[PDB]
Formats: sequence, C-alpha cells, structure tokens
Amino acid sequence: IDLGRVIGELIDHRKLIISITSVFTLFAILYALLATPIYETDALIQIEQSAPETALLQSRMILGKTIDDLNLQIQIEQKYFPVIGRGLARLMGEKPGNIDITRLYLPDSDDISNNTPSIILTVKDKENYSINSDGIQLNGVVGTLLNEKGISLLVNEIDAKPGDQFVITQLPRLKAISDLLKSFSVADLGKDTGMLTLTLTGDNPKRISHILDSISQNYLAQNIARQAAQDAKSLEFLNQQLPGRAVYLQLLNRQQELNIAKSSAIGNVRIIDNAVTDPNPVRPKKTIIIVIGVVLGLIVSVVLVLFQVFLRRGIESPEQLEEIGINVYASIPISEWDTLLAVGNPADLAVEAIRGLRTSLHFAMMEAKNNVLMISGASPSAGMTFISSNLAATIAITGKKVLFIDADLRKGYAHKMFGHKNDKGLSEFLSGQAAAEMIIDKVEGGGFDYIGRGQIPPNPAELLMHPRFEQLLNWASQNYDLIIIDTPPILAVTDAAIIGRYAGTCLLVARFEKNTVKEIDVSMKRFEQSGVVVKGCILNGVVKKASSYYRYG
Amino acid sequence: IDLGRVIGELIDHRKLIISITSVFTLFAILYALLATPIYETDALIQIEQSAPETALLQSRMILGKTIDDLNLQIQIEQKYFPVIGRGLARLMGEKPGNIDITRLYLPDSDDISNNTPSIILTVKDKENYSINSDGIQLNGVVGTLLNEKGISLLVNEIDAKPGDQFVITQLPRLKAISDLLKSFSVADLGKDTGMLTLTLTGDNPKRISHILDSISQNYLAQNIARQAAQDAKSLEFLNQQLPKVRAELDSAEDKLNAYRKLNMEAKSVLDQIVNVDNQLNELTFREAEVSQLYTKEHPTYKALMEKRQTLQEEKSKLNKRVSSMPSTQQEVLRLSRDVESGRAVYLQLLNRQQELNIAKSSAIGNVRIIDNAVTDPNPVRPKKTIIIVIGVVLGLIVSVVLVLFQVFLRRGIESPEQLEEIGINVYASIPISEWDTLLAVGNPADLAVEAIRGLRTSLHFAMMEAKNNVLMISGASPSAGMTFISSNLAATIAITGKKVLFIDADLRKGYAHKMFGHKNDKGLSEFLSGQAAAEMIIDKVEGGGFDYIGRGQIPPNPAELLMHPRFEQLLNWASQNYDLIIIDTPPILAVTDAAIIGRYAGTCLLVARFEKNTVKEIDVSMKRFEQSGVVVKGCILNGVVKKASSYYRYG
Repeated sequence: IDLGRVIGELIDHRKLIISITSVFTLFAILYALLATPIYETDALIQIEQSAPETALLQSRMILGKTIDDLNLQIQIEQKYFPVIGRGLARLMGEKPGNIDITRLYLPDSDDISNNTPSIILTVKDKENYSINSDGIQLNGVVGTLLNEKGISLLVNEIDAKPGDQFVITQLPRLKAISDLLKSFSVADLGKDTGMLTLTLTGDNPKRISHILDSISQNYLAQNIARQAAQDAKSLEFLNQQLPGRAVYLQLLNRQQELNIAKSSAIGNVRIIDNAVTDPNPVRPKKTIIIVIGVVLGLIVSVVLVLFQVFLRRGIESPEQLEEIGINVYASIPISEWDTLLAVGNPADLAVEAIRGLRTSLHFAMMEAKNNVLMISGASPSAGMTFISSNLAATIAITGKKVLFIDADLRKGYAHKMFGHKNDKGLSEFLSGQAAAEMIIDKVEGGGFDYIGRGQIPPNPAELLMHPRFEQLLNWASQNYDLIIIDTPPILAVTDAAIIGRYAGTCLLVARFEKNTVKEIDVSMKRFEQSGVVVKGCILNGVVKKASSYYRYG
Repeated sequence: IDLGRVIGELIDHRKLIISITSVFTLFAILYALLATPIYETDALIQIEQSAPETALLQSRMILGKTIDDLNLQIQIEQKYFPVIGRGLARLMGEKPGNIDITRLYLPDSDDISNNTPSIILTVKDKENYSINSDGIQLNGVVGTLLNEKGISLLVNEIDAKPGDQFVITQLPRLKAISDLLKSFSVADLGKDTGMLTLTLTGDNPKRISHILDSISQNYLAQNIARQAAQDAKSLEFLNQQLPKVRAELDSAEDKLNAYRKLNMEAKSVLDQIVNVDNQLNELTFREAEVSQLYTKEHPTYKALMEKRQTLQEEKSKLNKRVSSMPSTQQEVLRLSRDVESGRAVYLQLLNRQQELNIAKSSAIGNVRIIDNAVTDPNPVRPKKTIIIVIGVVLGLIVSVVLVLFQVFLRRGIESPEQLEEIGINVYASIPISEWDTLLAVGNPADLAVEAIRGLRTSLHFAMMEAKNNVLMISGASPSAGMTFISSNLAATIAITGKKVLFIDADLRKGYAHKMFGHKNDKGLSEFLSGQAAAEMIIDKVEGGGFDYIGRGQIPPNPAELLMHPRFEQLLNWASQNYDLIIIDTPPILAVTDAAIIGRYAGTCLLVARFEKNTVKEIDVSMKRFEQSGVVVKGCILNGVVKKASSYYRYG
C-alpha cells in the first residue's frame, strides 16, 4: 500500500486506470462540445438607493409586459430526435432553424397537467408549411393565417431548410415570466451608485439582446409613468371636482400646474448603453468541466483500485506462508499451456520450477521413514494433479522408478489424462476383486508406473482404512524408488488424513491467489490433529509478474 | 533521506541540476527578452463622490466614442512568421513598422466564426503597395483609395521598409471596446477626492497616450455638453426630427413589403454604401460639435473634412458601380438603401437624444483635466528579474523533485553493508574496469585485478579446512559478471603457481569457450552424455595458464545431465589432479543447476552486480540454496563504481 507499491499496481493496472480516466474525459469532452452554448448580454442603467429597483425590475409587472411585447410565451425549438441532435447539428456547421410567429392561438387544451399544448411545424418550403397537432396536418403559407379547429396561427418569415420539425409551445404567461426571471439578473457594483448592470443569459444571441432592450425600455417608460401617476391621481380628482369663481380660477391654476407636472414627468433612471451580447458563450464552461472530467476519472480510479486491492484475500507471496511457519518448497509459475507438460514442452518455466522442487525434495525426503510422498491439494482447483504428475515425470526421466498412485477415490481424473484401462483401478483393489499387478499401468510418456482410482466407490474413506492399502504401499515402497499419492483436500473429506498415516512426507499444494492462508493453516492443523505432520507447502500457479523464474538460454 | 548525503548526491548530480536550472533560466531569459513590452500611461482628472464616474468612463458610451474617433477597430501588426519574430526584430534594433488607415472597408465577410476578415498589406515602396485578401493582390498608392471587389481601403503615410507584411483586421466594434476596456483602468486614490487617476496599458507608446487623451477629452466634452445643452436648440431639433425620420422609416419598410409582395455584387455594394452613409452622417453630426468646440485650422476638423472627401469619393465610386448593373438589381438596391439607411439614421438619432439627455441629469460642474496623459518610458511588463528568479526557483524545484524521484527509483544494492545486514559475508567488491583476452593477463595492474587478488587471498584463508578444493561461483543473475570474476580469479590463482581447472558448467547459455579460444567439440555436455573421455575435454588457456573445460554443445536436458554420476566422477578425479576447481553455474533464480552442482562443492559464492541485483535476489538465492542442502559461503559484489569502491591506483 506504500508509494512504491502504489505506483506498482498503478503501472500494473495502467490499462484500467487510463481506460476509465480516458472514457470520463471523453464524456466530459463530448458534453463540453454538445451542450448548447449560452450567451450573456449586459446593459448599464443609471439612477441617482437602487435597492428598490433591483426588485422592481424583477417584478412580474415589468417582465410580463416584455412577454406580451415580444410574444415570448410562443416558444420555438428546432426538433432533434436525439438528446444531442441539436449539438451535433451545430457541430456540423449547420445554421440553426428559426421562424417568426407574430400571432399564435392554439386550440387551448390547457389541461391541468398538459397546460402546454405542444404542436409541431413541418417546413414544406420557404413559403408554405404543414402543422400537425395530433396527426391532423394543416397546410399553410406565411402571410395568410391558419384559423381552423380553433387553431389560429400567424407565422411569417419561415426559415429556408424544408422538412424540418419545429416544436411550438404556448406555455402560460406565468411560466414565460418565471423562466425569464430565472435567467435574468441585476447588480449594483457601487452599493450606492446609480449603476445597474442588467444581465440576461440565453441561447439565441440576437434574441436575448432584444429581450433585454425591451426590458430596459419597459422599465424606462414605467418610471416615466409612475412619477406622473401621483400627479395624475391628483389631476383626475381635480377633474372630478371642478364645479366660488376665484377659487375656480385657483383650481384652474392648479389644473394647469398638474397638467404640466404629469406630462413632463421624467424618470430619474437612465440607459447608459443598450444591451449587446458577448460573442463568447459563458456556458458551457470549457476547460473547467474537462479538467473536472479528468479529476473525476482519477478519483474514481483510485477509489476502485484501492477497493480491488482490499477485495482479494488470496495468498500473494510465499512470505505470507512462511510467516505462519510453512516451508514453501516451491513456487510453480503459471504456464500458458493432453500429454504431460514435462514431456510436451520440457523447457517451459513451470517445468524448470518443478525440477527445482525435485532437488529440494530429494534433499528433504531423505531421512524420511520411507520413500512414500503424499501430495494433497488445499482445495479442488489447486492443481495438485498437475504438480504431482509433472513431478513424477521429472523424477522418472532422472532414472528412478516412480509409482504414481491417484488415491482421490472421489473425483480423480488422472486416468482421463494419461490414457488408461479404466478397469482395475485402486478401488477395485481395496475391494479385493483385483490383485496388485493388474492395477499398475505404464504411462508411455512420463515413464512412470501409474495406478488409477478406478470406479468411484460408495465408501471411499471406509475403503482406505482397509489393511490392503498398507500392504500395497509396503510392496511398492520395496519395488519402487518413489511413490506419489494424490489425495482429496483435508478441508473436504478425511481421506488425506487416512493415507497420510503411511506417507513419509506430506505436502500441501496451494493455488497462488485462490486459496487463502486461512485454508492452509486450518488444513495443516487438521492434519496434525490426525497425527500427520505436513512437511511443507507447494505454492502453485504463481503469476509470472510475481514469480522469480525467467527464461534462461 | 538526510542532509549529509543530500549534499552528497547533489554534488553527484550537479551536472544534472545546473543543466536543468540553466535550461529553465535560459528559457526565462529568452521569454523576458522576447515578450513584447507593455507601457502604461496615467492621466489625472479633477472634479468636485466619483464612484459613478469610475463606471461611467468604462461605459460603452464613452469608450465607444473613442473607438469611432480614432478608428481603433482597424488593427495592424508587422507580420512575423515565427512567434518570436517581433521580439528578435526589436532586439536587432529594427524600428517597428507602422502605417495609417483613415478609412478601411473589408468585403465584410463577417462570418459567424471568422467575423474578423483579415487582409495582408505587402509594402512595395513608400508610395505604392499591394494588398492580398485571399490571393488577389490589389496594387494601390497612398492618396487614392482602393475601391474594388467591395473592398475600400485608404492607407496613408505607410512606413519606409518595403516588402514587409501588415496584417489588417477590421475587428467588430464590441471587440474593439472590450479589449480597450480590458486595458483601461480607473481609480480615485482618495476614496472621496475629485482625483481620478486614469491608466491605460498597451504596447505602442504613442498609441496609448493618444487613446487616453481621447477618452479624457470625450468625457470632458460630455460634461461641457452639460453646460451648453440646456439652452441649446439641438434638443428641440432632435425632438422634432425623430418623428419625421421614423415616418420615412415606416414608409420605406412599407415600400419593401409592397415590392416583395440575389446577385453577390449587389449585396456587397449595398452594404458598402450603407456603411459609407452611416459614416457620412456620424461625421456631419461630429463636425457639428468640432465646429464650436474647436477651430477650422485645428487639425482634427481638417481630418473630418479629409475623411469625408474620402467617403464622398467612395460613395461616388459605389454609385458608379450601382449604375452599371441591371435595373432588376438597381430597383431593389435603391429600395434597400432607403430602408436600412433609415434605420441607421434612426438608431443614431435615438443615441443622439439619449446622451443629449445625459447632459441634463449630470450634477457635475467643471470637469477640468489636470495634466494630459504621458506614457512611462519604462515598460511594466514583461517584468524584468521577476520571471527570471522564478525561472531559477522553478529549475531548482524541478531539480529536487526529479533527483529525489530518481533516488527512490533505483532499488539495487548500493553498498556491502546492505548485504552484511542480511548476514552475507561479502568477500570482495570488484570495481568496474574501463576495458578479448583475460583482463588478469591483458592489464595486470588494473584495479579490478588487484581487487581480484584480494579476493584470492581472502578465499585462500577461507577455503582451507573445507571438505574439498572445489569452488562453485554462481551469479545472482545473467549479466552479473560471473564469468568475468571466475576467469580472472582463475588466472590470478594460476600465475601464483597452482594447477587450476575451470569448469564452465553453465550448460544453458555458457560462452567462456567463445572467449578463451576453443575446440567447441567435446565440451562438458559431451562428457556427461558418455560420448567423450575425461582427458579429451580438458584444454589449455594459453593466456591464463589454467586448464579449461567448456560446456560444449547445449544439450536438451541440462539438469537431467548434471545429475548423472559422471559429474561426481569428474570432480573426484580433478580434485585429485588439480589444486583448485572453479565451476560456473547458472543462476538459482532461473534454473536448478546450481543446486545440483552445489551438492559437491566445498565452497559456494554468489556474484552480484553493484546496482542491478537487489538485496531480495541475493536473499532468495541464498535461502533457495539452503533448501537444497547447499550452504552459500558468502557473496562477491561486482562492478562497483569507482566512486563507491575504496580501491585506487598505487605505484
């Protein structure tokens, strides 16, 4: 988990980390390149406070008048069936479609849920067109308004590209106020200065400048009217109250004074510069989301690689076994590769490591009480038979006479690998229906005498206790130089602990990353409880990244 | 990780550190001497608050007037094909080129992406020149304006150096405002005082002083428009003029609708005439103010009449072009001219009424300018000695982060103490020799040979009372130098006067016979196979003076051969007919041959390259030897660099 270790798995898992980081950066790039650009237009408004104005501008009375002025409740969208069709259309350089509806009156379904009657325009040419509401396509031409089925549409200056689809939505006036208010914004930048920076954000650049200009003009006219409104109320009641002729002339003087005061009311507010749009979009923010795509890829890569590191529990190195006190006698590398590897490809690394195991056994197996070696896998799929068969081959070619007993009376398949006469295996001997001679075979390849399990018996453990097994071992240990026995796992059955009573040396075989240290420890303890002393372990299937063996020659 | 050998390996990698810090400082030197200098000019403006003015000056109204005043939307640069041509041209002292365009009209491509049409001026002489837009080079002279292909250009007082290239960009008004505003800056420095320090930063010195003066004088003229506007008839003139202009606007759009209810040159000349008419209007109403604010002999007013005589020439040429094309186009062109000319005048008048009203509600009185803008001769950017020191520390920090990274990169042995911590008797530290014959007989006084003699003495002490006189030397890896050490050691022991036999039991890829001169037939493998006799395989290295046994042919079963009892017989015979027997074996991390021969060796040694083989390889090799019943006596470090070896010449 240390830094050196960390860069270790990172380069080891470089494919994974760079793949996921690249795919997230690819997603970030496509989103940055497909998200519709959103422009921002500004205006400068001058007064002589500004705290009421920043809320009076955002009032529905101001915005709603622009809505009714620019017909903004008539929404227009070029249709793209994909969620990204518009983006790619812009990417291809295709000029976006747009029309002008000066007057829309839908059938006004205006239901509680679908209060937005949505209609689609099918552009036939630059003059005529067809509109489908729910399938009923009404053909119409710019100029003449279509007034049928309660649908009054006056669309003019339709775009060029025919066959396109335009979604029309007569969303309610309140909605057309609320969205605009969401995009609209105001600020002061002086905290007392008359300066107001109206800012509007939208996709259509030419449209938003016009919208903000309309807002500014509506606010200007509103301020002109409002200051005049007080004088207008006074004037209205004077007009209502005109009947005392000297008082009448005084009232006439007041009447003319209020006429001039109301008419000449000039708003304090001032439009310093009309709205213009910044050509550079402010959203989507390029180079700010792509880097977030990068760092998101890296952080998720780290959190998943660490999770996978804390996911596996298998043996990682012979040092883990040796910490518990288990003499790892070998670390057989996993070979890429029906005959024995030791005779098929005698120069393969997994065979050089089995020769290395042969020497260490030959040293460790002297002083043993007899020449019987028991090899027990820690589990099925631990390759106990791979190791035992290849070891018997690599010892046979040496020149010793080797007998290879497959005492896995449950699911042994050595006979399925060496070529066999399935009759008269081992079980047929312990049952007493076969003699010691007709059961032994000759593997022509390995050059070692081989005994198969034979037919699966119903009582394996009960068979192995029969004293004929010890007779067989006593006879063989006299007629052979080495006896290898394959036994079932001790964590599954008890056959291993029955055979081990007669074995001079016992070894466990552990797949590299499948079997855990817990299984090896428990298996050796359970062998000890049965009076069988496990000499050591044989790590198997170690990946070539972790194995020290390499080709030489 | 401690100061002592921190300074140590920094003295070691001094070459690297000064190399890269110097590279970065040269990068900084070239950046500082190639970055275009930027000058800033400050002007001081006096009023009697000023918080509104800090944002009113930076409004598009005031800046937008200066842009239209100095034609700042016409951008010009000397063209340099490299990114640093301008800087190097300055470094040579070449006076930068500059020309003057009082009237530019590009073909107005103005696309969505390339909204800035670009042309290049090729300077032919001090008088004439040629301009290529996209290949069509139009030859022109100062004075006369070039009005061809919808392109109107009036350039005058062009620089001297001929053959140069001037890129011209008619960037839009908004861009020409935004860049200026980015460069422009205002402050107050009193938080209430009437002092407004204006600052403008740019490259061309005389450029920015004029721009700042124009800004200041526009603001002054606006606040004088205060004092003159209230009684001015212009207010009522605009009040009455707007309705009639909007009336003809309405009439013109009605005419368009009536005639509506695409020849390229038609649009080109239409846009050109409209631009000309807008400029003619704005210049008339501009003359309206320069006439009483300034005098006729004042050069600014002369500039107004000159640029309009240019514009009237341009309109004359445009009308000449209009007359020549078909009436089907002339009708539409006149109808569109009336229309968009009406909108242009209408927009102007709206503006006109607007800032004329700005005179009214401005409560400022006198807006005296204290001192006109002058540019500081010293450039403020690029900052000298403030990127250079950053170049220094950047090189230094990248040096430390790279050197420490390389420190934590290598994992090999670094000193015999690393092995002796594990408990390995390092018998020697053979230093690397600069140097086909044996080094022990080629260059007998080389340091590596003296260290090998030292190994000879240490062995001769440690090799006695071993069970026999066979020595097995096993490399920790291929390319650990096993055969170098073994061969030279055998030579150094043979010259002493002992009979030495050198068995190359590296049956897999042994090559000693390729180095001693050999009869390749009947090596060692041919003996284990039983097809050769014990005496027929032994040789004589004439140089070293020791008997040599080569591997012979590579057999298919090495480890199976080495177990044959003939190997036992051979060693038993030789150890009786020789004083010392050296055996070369393959690594034990790769094959099991070493653990087969170590069955019979009195002494076994590992050879480890200095920085290649790690401590783990030696530890694993010794433990795997022990598993096989072979006790490794110790190690022999090899190829240690002369910086870390204690050996030195003597004599």
